[PDB]
Amino acid sequence: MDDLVFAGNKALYLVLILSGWPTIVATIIGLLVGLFQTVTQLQEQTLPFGIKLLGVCLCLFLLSGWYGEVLLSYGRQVIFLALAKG
Amino acid sequence: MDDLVFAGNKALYLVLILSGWPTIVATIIGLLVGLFQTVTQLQEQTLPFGIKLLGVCLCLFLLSGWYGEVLLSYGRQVIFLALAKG
Amino acid sequence: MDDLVFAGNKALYLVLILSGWPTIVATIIGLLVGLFQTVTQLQEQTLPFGIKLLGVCLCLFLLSGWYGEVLLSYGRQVIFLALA
Amino acid sequence: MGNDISLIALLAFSTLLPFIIASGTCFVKFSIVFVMVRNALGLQQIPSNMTLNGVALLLSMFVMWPIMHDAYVYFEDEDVTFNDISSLSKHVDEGLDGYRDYLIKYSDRELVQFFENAQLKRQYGEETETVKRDKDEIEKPSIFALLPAYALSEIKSAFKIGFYLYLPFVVVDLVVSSVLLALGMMMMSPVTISTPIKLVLFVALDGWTLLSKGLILQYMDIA
Amino acid sequence: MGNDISLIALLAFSTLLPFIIASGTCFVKFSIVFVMVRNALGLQQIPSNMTLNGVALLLSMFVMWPIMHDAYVYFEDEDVTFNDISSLSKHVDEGLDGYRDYLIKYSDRELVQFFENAQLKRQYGEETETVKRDKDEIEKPSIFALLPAYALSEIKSAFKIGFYLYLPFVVVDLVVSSVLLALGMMMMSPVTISTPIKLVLFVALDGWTLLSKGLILQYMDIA
Amino acid sequence: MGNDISLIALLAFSTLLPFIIASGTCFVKFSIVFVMVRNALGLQQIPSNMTLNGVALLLSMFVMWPIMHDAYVYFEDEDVTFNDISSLSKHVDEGLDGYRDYLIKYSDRELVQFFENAQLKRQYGEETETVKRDKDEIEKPSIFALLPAYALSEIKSAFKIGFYLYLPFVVVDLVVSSVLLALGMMMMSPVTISTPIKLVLFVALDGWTLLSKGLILQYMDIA
Amino acid sequence: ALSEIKSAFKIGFYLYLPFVVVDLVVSSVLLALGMMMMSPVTISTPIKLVLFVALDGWTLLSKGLILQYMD
Amino acid sequence: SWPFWVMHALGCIIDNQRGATLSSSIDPANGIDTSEMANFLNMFAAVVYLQNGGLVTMVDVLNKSYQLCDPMNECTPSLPPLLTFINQVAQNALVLASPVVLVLLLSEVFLGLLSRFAPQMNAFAISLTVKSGIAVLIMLLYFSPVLPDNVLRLSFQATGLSSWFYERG
Ligand SMILES: CCCCCCCCCCCC[N+](C)(C)[O-]
Ligand SMILES: CCCCCCCCCCCC[N+](C)(C)[O-]
Ligand SMILES: CCCCCCCCCCCC[N+](C)(C)[O-]
Ligand SMILES: CCCCCCCCCCCC[N+](C)(C)[O-]
Ligand SMILES: CCCCCCCCCCCC[N+](C)(C)[O-]
Ligand SMILES: CCCCCCCCCCCC[N+](C)(C)[O-]
Ligand SMILES: CCCCCCCCCCCC[N+](C)(C)[O-]
Repeated sequence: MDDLVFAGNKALYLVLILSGWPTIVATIIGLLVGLFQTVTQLQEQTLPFGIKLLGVCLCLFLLSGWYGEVLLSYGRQVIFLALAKG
Repeated sequence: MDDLVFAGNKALYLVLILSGWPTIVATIIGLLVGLFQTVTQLQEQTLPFGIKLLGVCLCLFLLSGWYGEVLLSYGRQVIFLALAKG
Repeated sequence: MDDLVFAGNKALYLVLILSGWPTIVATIIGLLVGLFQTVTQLQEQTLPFGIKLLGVCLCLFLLSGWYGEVLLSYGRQVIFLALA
Repeated sequence: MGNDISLIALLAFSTLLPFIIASGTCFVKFSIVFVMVRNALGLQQIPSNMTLNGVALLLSMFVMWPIMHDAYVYFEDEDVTFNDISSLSKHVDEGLDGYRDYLIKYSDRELVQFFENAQLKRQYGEETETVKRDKDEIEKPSIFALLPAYALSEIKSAFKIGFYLYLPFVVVDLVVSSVLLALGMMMMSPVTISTPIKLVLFVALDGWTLLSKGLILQYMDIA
Repeated sequence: MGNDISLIALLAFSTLLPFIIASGTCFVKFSIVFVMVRNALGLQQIPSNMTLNGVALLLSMFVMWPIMHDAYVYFEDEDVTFNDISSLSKHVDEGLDGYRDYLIKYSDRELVQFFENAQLKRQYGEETETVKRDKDEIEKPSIFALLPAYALSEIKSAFKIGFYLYLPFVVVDLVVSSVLLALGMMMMSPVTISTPIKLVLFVALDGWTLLSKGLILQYMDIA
Repeated sequence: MGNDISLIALLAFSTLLPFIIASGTCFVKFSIVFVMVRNALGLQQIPSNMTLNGVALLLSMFVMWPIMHDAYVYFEDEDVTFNDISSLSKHVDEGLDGYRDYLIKYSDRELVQFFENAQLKRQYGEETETVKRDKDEIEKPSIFALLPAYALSEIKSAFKIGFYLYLPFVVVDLVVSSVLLALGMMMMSPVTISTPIKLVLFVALDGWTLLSKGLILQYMDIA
Repeated sequence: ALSEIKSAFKIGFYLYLPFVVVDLVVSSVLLALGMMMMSPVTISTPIKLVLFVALDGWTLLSKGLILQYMD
Repeated sequence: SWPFWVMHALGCIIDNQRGATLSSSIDPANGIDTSEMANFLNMFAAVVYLQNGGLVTMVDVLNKSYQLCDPMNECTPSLPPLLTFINQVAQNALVLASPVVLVLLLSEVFLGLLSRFAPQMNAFAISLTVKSGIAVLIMLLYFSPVLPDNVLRLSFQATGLSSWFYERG
């Protein structure tokens, strides 16, 4: 059922790319702040969380318009397929 | 009777088979990343999540087909066992 | 839908600000006590937890008047945008 | 009564009233908004649904009463008696226009026309139009076409209002959870603390007053 | 027995009775308060709603009885028979003053007045202005205005109480976490220890007696 | 045939029966204690709410069924005679004393007296209370005064009991956590270990049996 | 009456087993990702619907239920 | 009911040990919380009970209840055994579930001891990936006795009516 196959595969691909960007940013920031604590040999729990929050908020301010474009496109498309037979 | 026991056993057997591969790869990725973080001392904790999300989604793409063939064959079998008595 | 877009952007801005200060105070206290452990060195895990609690509590005790005014202003603004 | 059929029609309408109220009146909106408020505050049981619905019905009464009264005063006049079918039919038709106006003010015409063309079997139910030509369609449209459009048009509006009402509380939730992470108290569920903050925030805004007033003002205007 | 229409009125009233109790009586406040206390202690199933509402209904009965008795005695009185519509209607109206005067102490003036402004017949220009003397305006606003203003103000005042009830438990919940962190047992969930403390505090405070007394004292006067 | 009013009283009573049981009977206590202990063991839905409510219901009947049966045996008594509404009222009231005594035993005198005042004193122009010497009123508090005063005391007793049952489980949680730390086997959540231990320990000591006996022995002798 | 209740329950049992599988699988993959806070029912409901539609359940079932009463 | 409540408890214990705290199953008729495993085993026990003909024993014990104790003699349930009942129901479930709990405990402490050599390893997050597979694997071996271990050893039988009830008139 090429229609069910398409809609089902695209749902998962969209989950993977919508979620990837915030987690990539968070991971890279995490690594750099973890390193800096080693070369400084200076340690605390809170600095990485503090920076990660800002990094993710900026990520959302920037990309969020595109999240809307992608979701609207998919939303229309699935309805048209569901009611396509008539 | 034995049909009941057989069908109930098979249900657990199928759960085991289908769920087994994702949980294996999520284990192996967890061990490798945990070791790597001791081999080079880095105290990140989202990196496992970031990698294992991609790992699990990839094998869901790969096995998407066999999943549907197994469940169809099972459903037909149990509908026969339920209704075809004479 | 300029109004809807604005309301949305402002929400995140508010979260980023209102959470910002307490994390900064906790950061600075944790860092300063950390460095102070490197001299005259004795190494203890809990001192950051003990002292940062006082930091954050005192920060909230001072600023909590501000928070309510910002929140109120936002709530009125959105209620009006919606019912207009 | 002076006519047995007039009597029958009156009783039938009286029997259908609750479905008309539930499907062609601002009650549709007010009913939904209060339940969304309760959800956004995060309360399961309280206030009771019949408390909220009671208030919603009282408020809707003010908005709708002027039309009911106008129609009653119009129909109770025995000042003319009717020569023929068409004379009666037109006399009745012209009485509903006070209601027909109110539905046409708030529905969205593209649906109304779509349904009109659909209950007629015309041109196999849907066909293209080369030319776009508007024919005082406001007076043509049947009530049986207007009613669904109004319903959908107003449900959507309710969802919009509920969206706006959620945002302030979402802010509170994320803020509490972040300051708890700053303290490192990672095990503790925010819902134990965030709820009272929401309560006092709503009490200080006096959300019930603002909300109720604004709802009415969308339909009426008052000094 | 009596006037056939008076009989109809009595039966209609008795049919609507539970919605009135649920929307224009102190039952609204007590129902909310008890459930909020259960949530503050953090219990999901204890006591049952069927127990809490039973208590709330009994407590409300004391507060409301004297008004029902006074109105009953006022109508079970053979004193007069009536000449005219205006005499009868003003005799009826003078019987409800006890209830009207109960609602007036607790609804809020500005919201009441806004609703009274809402009922007046529409005008094409904005309505002709007026100011009216106290014997109508202070003493005698209409009940179809008072009733929803009452419901809304009651809900608000209930949330306010719930807010204060939460504060001491929030204090407990924080302190206990900070002490567990001071002992280093960072991984243990503090709910397992905070809950019994909360219960101990509430029984030593004897919160049920205080709540049940003070809530009644807000309406009764006892010496 | 019988009497048509006693028929109404029978049918009415049988509709209210479950709310009386739910609000003025030891069921109130039994159903609470079990659910509290279940939460303290930290594993909801074992035993089922069906099991718990079923047992609590059965036990309540041993306490209450003799009192109802005694009342019906009092009324089915062919030797009485009456002369007036007063003489009948007295005899019907006398029939309920068997229940009245139970409520008086298990409830607070001063809260009862408070509600006994509150039913009246909105009527009263005076402060003196001595005006009836106690011996009548101390025996005859009204049942509507007794009911909520009983329920509010039962709940408090339930919490008192459950408090003392929480303590040992808390201790067990502290012990487990301290052992994991002393072993340095840090990164394991203790709940996974301690919930099996709590369960096995309580079942191996038959906590539910001792609990059931300890509850019934407030109300009966089993022998 | 009790015989028909017995056999109807028996038939109804068999039909659960595929959906039971679906539910336990979904729950396991979510725990494998650590998303402990996700309610599975949201994800598992559409998978059940599409499974039943692919089987064409109502055809098979209404056929067999009638063939049990006539040769 | 007694044979079914034990299998329901068993399923709840398993689904709690493997995590799964936010289970999906639905049941409004009885008003009891339910999980996927609990619902499954509760159904399975019912079909094997019916297939062994237990439906005859249900009406048998109904008829015997009237012959052995009569409405007019004020028949009454015995108190002493009722005071034991809840604890017997709990005990049978724990005795039956015990084999899966121990193996799930040992599997977790084994990862804890392993973590000593690699302290950045999140042994908890690893155990969440493993335990649902281990739980099904082990339950699949000891599955077949679940037929007889309920059909007889837990089913109530009419001879028991002598002790749980007496006539008080
Ligand atoms: C995003 C997670 C949930 C996605 C569920 C998609 C269901 C697809 C069902 C069909 C799968 C079998 N297939 C591809 C052969 O059709
Ligand atoms: C504080 C978190 C709030 C998250 C939800 C915010 C509202 C949804 C975003 C609305 C705007 C969408 N956009 C950017 C496409 O216009
Ligand atoms: C967080 C994801 C949970 C997914 C659980 C269901 C797995 C099966 C998904 C349908 C089959 C694979 N595919 C690619 C078509 O989606
Ligand atoms: C959660 C179990 C795994 C996902 C697959 C569930 C079955 C979906 C329906 C399969 C349909 C197969 N197909 C397209 C050949 O018909
Ligand atoms: C910590 C907040 C998590 C929010 C998750 C959803 C993010 C995408 C949608 C909201 C976008 C808001 N924005 C950037 C338009 O303002
Ligand atoms: C994050 C912890 C502190 C949150 C404080 C937020 C207070 C919101 C309620 C403001 C009420 C202002 N008011 C009425 C007291 O003046
Ligand atoms: C179980 C409720 C229905 C039957 C009524 C039972 C009434 C209580 C009888 C208790 C007798 C106890 N005993 C023998 C020690 O007196």
